Amino acid sequence: DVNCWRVYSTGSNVFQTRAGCLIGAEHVNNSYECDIPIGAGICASYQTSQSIIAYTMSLGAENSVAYSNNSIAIPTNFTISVTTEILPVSMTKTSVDCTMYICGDSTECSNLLLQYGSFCT
Amino acid sequence: AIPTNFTISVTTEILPVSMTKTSVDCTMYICGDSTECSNLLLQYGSFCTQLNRALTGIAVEQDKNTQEVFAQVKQIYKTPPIKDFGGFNFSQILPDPSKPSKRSFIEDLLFNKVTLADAGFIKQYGDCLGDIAARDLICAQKFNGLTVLPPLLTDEMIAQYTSALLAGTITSGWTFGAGAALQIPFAMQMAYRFNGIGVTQNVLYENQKLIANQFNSAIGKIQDSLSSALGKLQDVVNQNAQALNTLVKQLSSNFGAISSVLNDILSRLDPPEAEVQIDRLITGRLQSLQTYVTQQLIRAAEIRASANLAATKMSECVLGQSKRVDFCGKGYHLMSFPQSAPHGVVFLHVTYVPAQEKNFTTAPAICHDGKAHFPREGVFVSNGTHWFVTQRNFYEPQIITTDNTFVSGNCDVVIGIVNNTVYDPLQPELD
Amino acid sequence: NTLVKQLSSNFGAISSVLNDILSRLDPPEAEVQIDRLITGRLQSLQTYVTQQLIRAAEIRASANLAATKMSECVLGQSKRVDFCGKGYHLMSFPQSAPHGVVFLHVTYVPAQEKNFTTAPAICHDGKAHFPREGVFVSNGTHWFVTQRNFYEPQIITTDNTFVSGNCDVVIGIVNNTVYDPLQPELD
Ligand SMILES: *[C@@H]1O[C@H](CO)[C@@H](O[C@@H]2O[C@H](CO)[C@@H](O)[C@H](O)[C@H]2NC(C)=O)[C@H](O)[C@H]1NC(C)=O
Ligand SMILES: *[C@@H]1O[C@H](CO)[C@@H](O[C@@H]2O[C@H](CO)[C@@H](O)[C@H](O)[C@H]2NC(C)=O)[C@H](O)[C@H]1NC(C)=O
Ligand SMILES: *[C@@H]1O[C@H](CO)[C@@H](O[C@@H]2O[C@H](CO)[C@@H](O)[C@H](O)[C@H]2NC(C)=O)[C@H](O)[C@H]1NC(C)=O
Ligand SMILES: *[C@@H]1O[C@H](CO)[C@@H](O[C@@H]2O[C@H](CO)[C@@H](O)[C@H](O)[C@H]2NC(C)=O)[C@H](O)[C@H]1NC(C)=O
Ligand SMILES: *[C@@H]1O[C@H](CO)[C@@H](O[C@@H]2O[C@H](CO)[C@@H](O)[C@H](O)[C@H]2NC(C)=O)[C@H](O)[C@H]1NC(C)=O
Ligand SMILES: *[C@@H]1O[C@H](CO)[C@@H](O[C@@H]2O[C@H](CO)[C@@H](O)[C@H](O)[C@H]2NC(C)=O)[C@H](O)[C@H]1NC(C)=O
Ligand SMILES: *[C@@H]1O[C@H](CO)[C@@H](O[C@@H]2O[C@H](CO)[C@@H](O)[C@H](O)[C@H]2NC(C)=O)[C@H](O)[C@H]1NC(C)=O
Ligand SMILES: *[C@@H]1O[C@H](CO)[C@@H](O[C@@H]2O[C@H](CO)[C@@H](O)[C@H](O)[C@H]2NC(C)=O)[C@H](O)[C@H]1NC(C)=O
Ligand SMILES: *[C@@H]1O[C@H](CO)[C@@H](O)[C@H](O)[C@H]1NC(C)=O
Ligand SMILES: *[C@@H]1O[C@H](CO)[C@@H](O)[C@H](O)[C@H]1NC(C)=O
Ligand SMILES: *[C@@H]1O[C@H](CO)[C@@H](O)[C@H](O)[C@H]1NC(C)=O
Ligand SMILES: *[C@@H]1O[C@H](CO)[C@@H](O)[C@H](O)[C@H]1NC(C)=O
Ligand SMILES: *[C@@H]1O[C@H](CO)[C@@H](O)[C@H](O)[C@H]1NC(C)=O
Repeated sequence: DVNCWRVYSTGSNVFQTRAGCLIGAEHVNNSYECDIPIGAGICASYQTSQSIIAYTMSLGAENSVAYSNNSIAIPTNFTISVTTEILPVSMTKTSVDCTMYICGDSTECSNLLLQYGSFCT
Repeated sequence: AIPTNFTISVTTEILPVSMTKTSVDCTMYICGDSTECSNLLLQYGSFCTQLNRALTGIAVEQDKNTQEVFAQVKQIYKTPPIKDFGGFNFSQILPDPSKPSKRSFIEDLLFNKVTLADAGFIKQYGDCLGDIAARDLICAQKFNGLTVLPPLLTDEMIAQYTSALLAGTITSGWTFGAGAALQIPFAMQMAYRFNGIGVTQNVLYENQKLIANQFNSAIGKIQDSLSSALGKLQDVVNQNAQALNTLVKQLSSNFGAISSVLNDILSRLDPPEAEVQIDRLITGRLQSLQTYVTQQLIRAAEIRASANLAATKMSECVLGQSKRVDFCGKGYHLMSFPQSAPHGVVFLHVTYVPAQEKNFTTAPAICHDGKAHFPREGVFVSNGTHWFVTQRNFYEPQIITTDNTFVSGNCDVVIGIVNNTVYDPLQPELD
Repeated sequence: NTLVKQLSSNFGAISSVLNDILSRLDPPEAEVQIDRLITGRLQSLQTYVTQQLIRAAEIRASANLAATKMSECVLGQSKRVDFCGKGYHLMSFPQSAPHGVVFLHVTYVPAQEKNFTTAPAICHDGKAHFPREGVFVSNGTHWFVTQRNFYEPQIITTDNTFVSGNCDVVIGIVNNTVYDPLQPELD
């Protein structure tokens, strides 16, 4: 919530993003894949002397299709590819002894807790 | 009953994909700027850490949802300069290269129908000092530790992703979803898709102008119905806003204490007697934060199911042609186009609808010479006096020949067989 | 482990240890402190159980998805796009993992593409010929019909196309000959 001062220290490398004022990072004109998300399209990384750099994330490579009204492209060879997919199916089963947790081995606490048995059930 | 004409229909489907990301400063909400309350609250630090862990899980999940729906392909295709698509006009859904935001006309219309609670994420301290505070609801939220975090992808990046998806589908059909995009003329792709609902290619090639005109008119109807709808996307905004404002309002509860104001208690009472009242207030305000976080978790689970559905629709309706009924609109699915909406996605489903039906008498088989003839891929019909074979979804009568049927058995077993002649188109040539 | 750590909270009592309270205080004065501790620890257990319920719902959705994948990718061949990997799905093999499953999806990927000129139909004798299940392509000088996903050129014959109408309506029709593989045999 600062437009670059309500900051702890000014230092240098003060850079303004729509996510806020960023202090302590050098801004570069490249566009890499996102390492650490900052927000509003801005990402950060630790690069090469080593320093924190802040950039605008790239979405991917740009290639234009050669479209015409009488032109087709047919594959001539194929590839057989094997890929993996991971899925969770189950989690740990747990049980709680309510009196053991709340009172330990205190008899008086158990006599007091007898008023809340419905909640443990 | 066989249809004789068709209809090309475009319908819309709206899906929520993400919700607002929020963070809480626990001490700011519970104690304000009271040092004594903070020293008392140091006994409950684990609960504030636990609440923030749950909220950060929700916040990263929102970006994962948006990535899974919109960022499937990593090639940013560009639409060709020459717009020769056989008479189909996609200008209304392709990006306008003159507006600041490179958004299509329909996306611009959609974005003006959902009103966000706050535009922008930089509200400075000097901007609301004095009167403006406690009147404006956002500043009232921010003076009590309740902040809204911005999403990772901007609107412009999502518009870029949708334009890449559109260019891929209209220049390469469905090939770009399985590997490299292979270009093909748009009418030949349309003929392929007609093959996929059981209609021969010649129907498309003969009726191409009518089909293109029907598509263009339907797109115009979509446009004219939007400039006149998005309740599923407005209620998400409303729910988040209402929850944050309810948290701000719950700060006036006593919870069984003398007052709900800490400064009033701290004057007029000494520490040993002020501690019990402060303790009541602390317990109440921790309970309020806990309730907020629980309901945020349940809502995030619902949004996550919706975003999984949106990703499945993007894969199966936009990157291919789906044969499962009613998944991609009403009618036989032809193709779909995505458009980005604030916190969501809109799908334009183009489907095929059978239009004008006529009545015919029909028969399972034909008995020619003690043989039973069955259609290869059609149905036997009669106009009253004569017998033809046609295709099920469009009426195109033809003469029954041997290159048109197949024989199996005699005529003594099939229940409703009829007597007719089969041409056999070789006898004239042999003579 | 968070449940174990939350046992050191006072919840507004003199101490978080029951034995410390029970010595130094008589039952009527120890009861109010014990009551504070009891309320706090019941709240902790309640929070744990609620978050366990929400997590179990998410795992249940994941397991339903895994069962659907097992049915449609391993016990059959799926035609829905991207459900069983990237590419045209051929088959899948399951492997068990601790608390989960791993799927090995074998798919088919088109590899090396070549450019051709194409046409919707062929005009032979005032008739329009369309491919039965292929596409018409040209290497530049000659015209063949092939299949869409693999390049295997063939001569256009009548047992290979089908006729519909004349040549006056189709937008991009071209002129070529259709073999008709019966005339040589009749002669
Ligand atoms: C930070 O403040 C600067 C200075 O006021 C803002 O820059 C202005 O933004 C408005 C918004 O459209 C423009 O009309 C002005 O021309 C800009 N002026 C200058 C000198 O740049 C800026 O918008 C603020 N930062 C953020 C992220 O909102
Ligand atoms: C089709 O692709 C395969 C590989 O995917 C080609 O086989 C390779 O051919 C090169 C030389 O041509 C060899 O050095 C490799 O060892 C071969 N690989 C394998 C796995 O055998 C094949 O030649 C291609 N066919 C055509 C017609 O292009
Ligand atoms: C099939 O349906 C289309 C409309 O869905 C018909 O085209 C219309 O024909 C009427 C007169 O016959 C014209 O007034 C309309 O302007 C036409 N609409 C369009 C979009 O061109 C077509 O005639 C029908 N064909 C048959 C054989 O019934
Ligand atoms: C495709 O559709 C667009 C929009 O429907 C057409 O552009 C309009 O054309 C009319 C004239 O018929 C003009 O009065 C409008 O102002 C145009 N609108 C825009 C936004 O340009 C366009 O002519 C259609 N055909 C082609 C080939 O683009
Ligand atoms: C059913 O279809 C038959 C075959 O097309 C129709 O007979 C044709 O009628 C037209 C119009 O009189 C003639 O020009 C053709 O020569 C006829 N063909 C034959 C083979 O006779 C017949 O009219 C139709 N019957 C009904 C009741 O509509
Ligand atoms: C279809 O044709 C067959 C024979 O071509 C007919 O079967 C004969 O019908 C006559 C008179 O109905 C009987 O006397 C014969 O005994 C039948 N069986 C033979 C000749 O094997 C059959 O009835 C015809 N179906 C009709 C007219 O609906
Ligand atoms: C297109 O294909 C035709 C038909 O295969 C090619 O013509 C053949 O060329 C080979 C090599 O010279 C000859 O052995 C055949 O006898 C030719 N067949 C005919 C029917 O002429 C032609 O070379 C190809 N054109 C291009 C530009 O690649
Ligand atoms: C395909 O063949 C048809 C006839 O076989 C051509 O149509 C004739 O073309 C000539 C010269 O272009 C005209 O003078 C005739 O009037 C056309 N119509 C007839 C004879 O009915 C057609 O042009 C050919 N297509 C080509 C060469 O691309
Ligand atoms: C980045 O680009 C801007 C404008 O294009 C330029 O003024 C600036 O110097 C560039 N920075 C670097 C490090 O090249
Ligand atoms: C088909 O015949 C039935 C029988 O009366 C009639 O009710 C129906 O309207 C007919 N359908 C058409 C399209 O003529
Ligand atoms: C249809 O019903 C009629 C009686 O209404 C009967 O004579 C005829 O055999 C039936 N046809 C079939 C195929 O069952
Ligand atoms: C097909 O032709 C276009 C037109 O220039 C070209 O850019 C593209 O590389 C060609 N594809 C192949 C596989 O040669
Ligand atoms: C393809 O475009 C050319 C002009 O570039 C045009 O002459 C030709 O008729 C078009 N073909 C079809 C099938 O529309």
